[PDB]
Amino acid sequence: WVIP
Amino acid sequence: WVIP
Amino acid sequence: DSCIQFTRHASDVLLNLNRLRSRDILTDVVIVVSREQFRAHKTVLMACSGLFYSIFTDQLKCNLSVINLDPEINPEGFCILLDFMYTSRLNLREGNIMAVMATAMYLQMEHVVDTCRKFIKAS
Amino acid sequence: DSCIQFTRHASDVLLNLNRLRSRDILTDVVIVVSREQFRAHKTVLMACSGLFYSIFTDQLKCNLSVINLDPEINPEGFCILLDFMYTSRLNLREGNIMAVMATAMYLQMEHVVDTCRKFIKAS
Ligand SMILES: CN(C)c1ncc(Cl)c(Nc2ccc3c(c2)CC(=O)N3)n1
Ligand SMILES: CN(C)c1ncc(Cl)c(Nc2ccc3c(c2)CC(=O)N3)n1
Ligand SMILES: [Cl-]
Ligand SMILES: [Cl-]
Repeated sequence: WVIP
Repeated sequence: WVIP
Repeated sequence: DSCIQFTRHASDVLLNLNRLRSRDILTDVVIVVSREQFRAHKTVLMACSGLFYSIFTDQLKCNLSVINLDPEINPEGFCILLDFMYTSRLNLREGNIMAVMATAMYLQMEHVVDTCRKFIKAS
Repeated sequence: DSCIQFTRHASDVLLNLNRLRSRDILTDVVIVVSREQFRAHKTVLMACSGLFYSIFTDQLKCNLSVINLDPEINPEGFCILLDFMYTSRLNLREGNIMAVMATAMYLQMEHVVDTCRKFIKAS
């Protein structure tokens, strides 16, 4: 999971 | 396009 | 093999499937959650959820145009998860995280359940 | 928005759609190319091809279970492109590149046409  |  | 690969292809496919969903093109099922109705593509639901995969591989249920979820399922939690299925983006907030995790456990979306558990553990 | 994103989601969705194709699950169309028949999902075809997007948004053609391509289309070129649609992988070889480029131009798959032009220019 990432900060888009 | 890339070499997978 | 000796294939070449187009990096953005999967993301572009998903973006177009979401465009079809927003315009209600070739949607073949309505998911009923309490009073709320959500139109979608059976194949996308199966690709994202262990529960929908089980439902639509069943010889009788594969032909249903309407699926009613368990009355305990919250419509907002479902809406957030449906948006994730079509975009890879999860709108996870303090006020919705419990409803999102419970809906993801019911839908059998392992990666969503994993990030909810981690975010709850941190707080 | 304040969303989080799962990097592998789009690729995982496409991998599952290809698994459904290989098992012939919820395929809703047969594409006829000369004598050869190819089963697929209308939504995936539309998401990948400008030609299928035009065909299946048409109020009459959207309901067809069989689509016949132009007799000039080579079945091998089509098979390679169908595999690309479901995997992001293109089996481009010296012996098939002309048939692949011609099929991609007909199907309106701009990124495939672009890599074929570049590979031809190099040789
Ligand atoms: C497991 N299998 C062969 C398969 N083939 C095709 C599809 Cl569409 C599919 N989808 C599916 C099944 C289980 C789960 C998911 C999708 C997401 C998840 O967390 N569990 N799973
Ligand atoms: C252009 N548009 C709004 C849109 N919405 C939904 C879909 Cl499924 C779609 N697909 C499509 C159209 C044109 C082209 C492609 C897909 C691939 C391409 O090279 N050209 N295009
Ligand atoms: Cl997931
Ligand atoms: Cl393309």
